[PDB]
Amino acid sequence: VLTQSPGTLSLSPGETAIISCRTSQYGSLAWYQQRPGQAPRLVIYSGSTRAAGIPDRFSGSRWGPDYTLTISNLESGDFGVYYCQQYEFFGQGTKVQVDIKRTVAAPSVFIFPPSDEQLKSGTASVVCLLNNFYPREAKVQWKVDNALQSGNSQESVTEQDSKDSTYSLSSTLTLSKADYEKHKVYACEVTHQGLRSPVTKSFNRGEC
Amino acid sequence: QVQLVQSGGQMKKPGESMRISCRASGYEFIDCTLNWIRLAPGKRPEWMGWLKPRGGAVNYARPLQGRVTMTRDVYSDTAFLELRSLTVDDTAVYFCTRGKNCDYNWDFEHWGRGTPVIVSSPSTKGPSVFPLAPSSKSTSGGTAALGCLVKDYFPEPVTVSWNSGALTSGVHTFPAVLQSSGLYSLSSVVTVPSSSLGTQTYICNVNHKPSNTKVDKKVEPKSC
Amino acid sequence: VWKNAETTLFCASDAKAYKTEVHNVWATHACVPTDPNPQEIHLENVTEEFNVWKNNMVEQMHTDIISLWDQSLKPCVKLTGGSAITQACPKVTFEPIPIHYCAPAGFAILKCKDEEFNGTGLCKNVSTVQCTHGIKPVVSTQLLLNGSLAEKEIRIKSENISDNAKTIIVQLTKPVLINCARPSGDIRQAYCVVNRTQWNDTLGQVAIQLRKHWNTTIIFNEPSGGDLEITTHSFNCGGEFFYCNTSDLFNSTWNDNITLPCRIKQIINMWQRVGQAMYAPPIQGVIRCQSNITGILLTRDGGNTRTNETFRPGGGDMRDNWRSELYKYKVVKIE
Ligand SMILES: *[C@@H]1O[C@H](CO)[C@@H](O)[C@H](O)[C@H]1NC(C)=O
Ligand SMILES: *[C@@H]1O[C@H](CO)[C@@H](O)[C@H](O)[C@H]1NC(C)=O
Ligand SMILES: *[C@@H]1O[C@H](CO)[C@@H](O)[C@H](O)[C@H]1NC(C)=O
Ligand SMILES: *[C@@H]1O[C@H](CO)[C@@H](O)[C@H](O)[C@H]1NC(C)=O
Ligand SMILES: *[C@@H]1O[C@H](CO)[C@@H](O)[C@H](O)[C@H]1NC(C)=O
Ligand SMILES: *[C@@H]1O[C@H](CO)[C@@H](O)[C@H](O)[C@H]1NC(C)=O
Ligand SMILES: *[C@@H]1O[C@H](CO)[C@@H](O)[C@H](O)[C@H]1NC(C)=O
Ligand SMILES: *[C@@H]1O[C@H](CO)[C@@H](O)[C@H](O)[C@H]1NC(C)=O
Ligand SMILES: *[C@@H]1O[C@H](CO)[C@@H](O)[C@H](O)[C@H]1NC(C)=O
Ligand SMILES: *[C@@H]1O[C@H](CO)[C@@H](O)[C@H](O)[C@H]1NC(C)=O
Ligand SMILES: *[C@@H]1O[C@H](CO)[C@@H](O)[C@H](O)[C@H]1NC(C)=O
Ligand SMILES: *[C@@H]1O[C@H](CO)[C@@H](O)[C@H](O)[C@H]1NC(C)=O
Ligand code: NA
Ligand code: NA
Ligand code: NA
Repeated sequence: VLTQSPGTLSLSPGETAIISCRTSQYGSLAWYQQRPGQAPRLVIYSGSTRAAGIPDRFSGSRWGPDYTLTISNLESGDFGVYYCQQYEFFGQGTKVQVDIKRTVAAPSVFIFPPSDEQLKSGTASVVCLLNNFYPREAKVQWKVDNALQSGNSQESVTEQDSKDSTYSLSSTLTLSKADYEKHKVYACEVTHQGLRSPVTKSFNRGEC
Repeated sequence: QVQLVQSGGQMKKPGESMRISCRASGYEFIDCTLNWIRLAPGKRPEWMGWLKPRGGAVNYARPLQGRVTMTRDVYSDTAFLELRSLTVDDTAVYFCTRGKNCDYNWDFEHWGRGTPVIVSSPSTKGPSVFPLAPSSKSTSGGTAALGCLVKDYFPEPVTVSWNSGALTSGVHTFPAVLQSSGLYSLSSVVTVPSSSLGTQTYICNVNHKPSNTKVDKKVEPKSC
Repeated sequence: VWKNAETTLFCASDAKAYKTEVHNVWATHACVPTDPNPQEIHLENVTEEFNVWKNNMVEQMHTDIISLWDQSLKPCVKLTGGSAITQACPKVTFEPIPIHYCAPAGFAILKCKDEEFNGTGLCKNVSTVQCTHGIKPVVSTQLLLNGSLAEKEIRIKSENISDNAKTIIVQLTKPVLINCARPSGDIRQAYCVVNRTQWNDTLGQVAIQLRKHWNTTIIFNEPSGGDLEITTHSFNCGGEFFYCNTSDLFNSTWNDNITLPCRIKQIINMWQRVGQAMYAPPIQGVIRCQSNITGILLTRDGGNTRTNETFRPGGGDMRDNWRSELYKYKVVKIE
C-alpha cells in the first residue's frame, strides 16, 4: 500500500535528508518523526503543510504518486525514524542515522557456500560478505543459475567502525536443500560507489 | 492543552491478555475520535483501531478482529485497550493518539508516552553453528575471510568471541536477524592473513545463555 | 447577488394546540404555523457550492431536537457523574411530526435539484425556497426511519467515502416497512418484523452501489462494539425505548419474515449528552409502531489483512440523521 524509501540514510549534521513514499491510493499524506525513546511527532500533514513548532527546514512535496520529505540543515534532534502515513496505513520507516564522513572505500567481497554439516539437515545457507566499505550505500543481488532471486535473502549491517569508519554487511540466501540441489551456479552481485564496475563472487555447487 | 496520559509498561507471557488505559485531558472527550497505534523496532507501525467515546463505537484493524477490544469510561475520560492471546509478535510500544482537530482523525498531532509491552516466552533453543570457510583461492592476494553461521536459536541474544578473546582485531559480528520460523540467525566473520590459514587455528565461541549452551566450532579451510 | 452566510433559522410546523403529544406541544410554543402554500422558485444559469458536512443548518437542527427531548421526556431519575436528580415519571405521548426550517427576513434557502447530488459539490440545477420540506425529527440508530427516499436508485453519501472513520449514509429508493410491537409473559420483550425477500433484495442493491467505490465482494456484518444504543437498532416507540437486535439484517456476503427480538429498556444512555436516564416500566396494552426504513448508516472496516470489504451498521452521532435529511439545502444572505 505505502512503500517508503530508502530504508536507511547515513548523514552528518548540516546535510540534507530526502525521504520518499510511493502511494497508489487517494488520501491526505502525513510525515512523522520518531527520536530514540520518544513518541512519534507529526511533522507534515496534507502533503506539504508544516505542523506547529516545525521549522522551514522541514519541507514536504508531491510528484504524482511520489511524496517527498526534505529536511535541509540537519541537526542532532532530526535523526531517528521517519514514517509516512495515509489514513490508517504507514510506511516501513526510513532510518536516518549519524554518519562519519570518510574517504570512499570499496568493499572486498567474499562468498561462502553451505557447510556440509548443515546440508545434512535439509537447509542451505549461502552467505555474501561485503567488508569495510564506505559510504554505507551498497547493493547486493543474488543469482541462482543466473536467475535473479527475490524474498529468500536477508541482510544485516554493522554500525560504523569506531576505528576505520567503515561499514560491513552480510547477505544470506536461505534455500531448502531441495532447491539447492536443482541449480549449479550461485553468485552475489555487488554494486557500490567505490567499484568501477559491479563485482560478482560466485561458485559451482559441490565444486570448490 | 490536549494531553493523553497512558499506563505503565508491562511484562507478559504467551497466552495472557493485557489491558492498558489512556486518560484524555484538555478537551471534549466525547467529541473526538481516539486511536490505538503500536510501534515495534523494524516493524511497520500498525494502527489497531479507533474508538468514538460518544457511544463507544469502534473499528478494529482486520488482522486484529477477534483479539482486540477497545472501551472507555465516559465519566473518567479514560480509554481502554485489551488484546488477548498474546504472542511474542505482540511485543511493542502501544500508543493512543488523537487528530489535530476533530474533523479529521488521521493527522495524529497528539500521542501519549506510550505503554511498552514485552511478551516473553519460556521456550528456548540453542543455535546450530556452521563454519563459513575460506576457499575460493587464498581468499585474495593476502587477506582471507571466515566466520560462523549461528542459526536458528531463540530467544536472544548470543555471545560470539574468537579464539576465546585472543582474536578481536578485524572481527565483525552482525546484528541478529529474525526469521519467518520465529528463530533468530546471526553471522560473525573475521579477516586474517591468507598465508596463516595452514598454520593458524580459528575457533568461534558461541554462548546462548537462555539454553545454557556452549559451542566452539573450528573453522578450517578447504584443502581439496 | 448573495454570499454564503450563517444565520439563525426559524421552525414552522402544523402542530395542534389542543394535542397533548410532546412533539405537538413543543412545536406549538417553539415554532410558527406552516404556510400552506410553500414558495419555490427555480433560478436559471445559476450554480452554487453545497457541502452538508459543513452546513450550519445541521448543527441548528441538532440543538433544537436536543431542546425538544429535554423539555418533553420525563425520566424518574437523571444520572450524570455523581448524585442524580429524581422527578415525577408521568408516562408520555410520543410520535414525531414534521418540522420545517425557514429563512428569516434578509436570507433565503437554496435547494439542490441535481438528480445525482452527493452532499458536496457544484449544483447546476438550483431553486430557492423559504422553508425546507417537513422533516420528522426521528432519533434512531443503524436504520434511518420515516425519512425521504432517493428518486431513482439507492444513493451513497459520505463526507469522505475513502475515510473509514466517516459514517456512510445510505438512502433507499424503495422503503422497506418494519413493524414493531409488544403483544398484550415478560412485559419487556418485543419484536420487529421485516419482509425477508424485500430486505435481502435491498441489501443486494446497496452492495451494487457500494461497489463503484470498491469493486469487490461486499460483506455486511454485526457491529464490533459500543453502547447498546449503537449495537442495536434503537428508537422510541410511543414513549417506550426499543432496542432491537439486527443480527439477521446485517449478516451476508455479496459477490418468510425476518423477526428481530427487542427489549424495552427503562435505563438508557442519553444521546443529547453524556449521562443516563431511568424511566417507568412499559405502559400496558398493545404497544405498536411500524415505520418506513428509508436509509442505513454504515461503517467500513479498516486494515488490509482486496479481496472483500466489510460494513457494519453505525450511528450514535445523530447529526448524521439530520444530514441525511438536510443535505440538499443551504442558507445565504441577500446582499
Ligand atoms: C445561459 O447561458 C447559456 C450559455 O452558457 C445559454 O445557452 C442560455 O441561453 C443562457 N440563459 C439565458 C439566456 O439567460
Ligand atoms: C460526491 O461524493 C463522492 C462520493 O460519493 C465524492 O467522491 C465526490 O467528490 C463528490 N462529487 C463532487 C465533489 O462533485
Ligand atoms: C431541475 O431539476 C428538475 C427536477 O428535479 C427538472 O425538472 C429540471 O429540468 C431541472 N433543471 C435543470 C437546470 O436542468
Ligand atoms: C411508507 O411508505 C409509503 C410509500 O411507499 C408512504 O406513502 C407512507 O406514508 C410511509 N409510511 C410512513 C410511516 O412514513
Ligand atoms: C474529503 O477529503 C478531502 C481531502 O482528502 C478534501 O479535499 C475534501 O474537501 C473532503 N470532502 C469534502 C468536500 O467534504
Ligand atoms: C437474496 O438475493 C440473492 C440474489 O439477489 C440470492 O442469492 C439469495 O438467495 C437471496 N436470499 C434469500 C434468503 O432469499
Ligand atoms: C469489477 O471487477 C470485475 C472483475 O474483477 C469486473 O467483472 C467488472 O467489470 C469490474 N467493474 C467495473 C466496471 O470496474
Ligand atoms: C444480537 O443477537 C445475536 C444472535 O442473533 C447475538 O450474537 C448478539 O450478541 C446480539 N447482540 C446484541 C446487540 O444484543
Ligand atoms: C450469518 O450469516 C450466515 C449466512 O450469510 C448464516 O449461515 C449464519 O447463520 C448467520 N449467523 C447468525 C448470527 O445468525
Ligand atoms: C415479501 O414481499 C414479497 C413481494 O415483494 C412477497 O412475495 C412475499 O409474500 C413477502 N413475504 C411475506 C412473508 O410477506
Ligand atoms: C414512522 O411514522 C409512523 C406513522 O406516523 C409512526 O407511527 C411511527 O412511530 C414512525 N416511526 C418512528 C420511529 O417514529
Ligand atoms: C472475504 O473474506 C472473508 C473472511 O473475512 C471470506 O469468508 C470471504 O470468502 C471473502 N470473500 C471473497 C469473495 O473472497
Ligand atoms: Na491521512
Ligand atoms: Na394527543
Ligand atoms: Na421527570
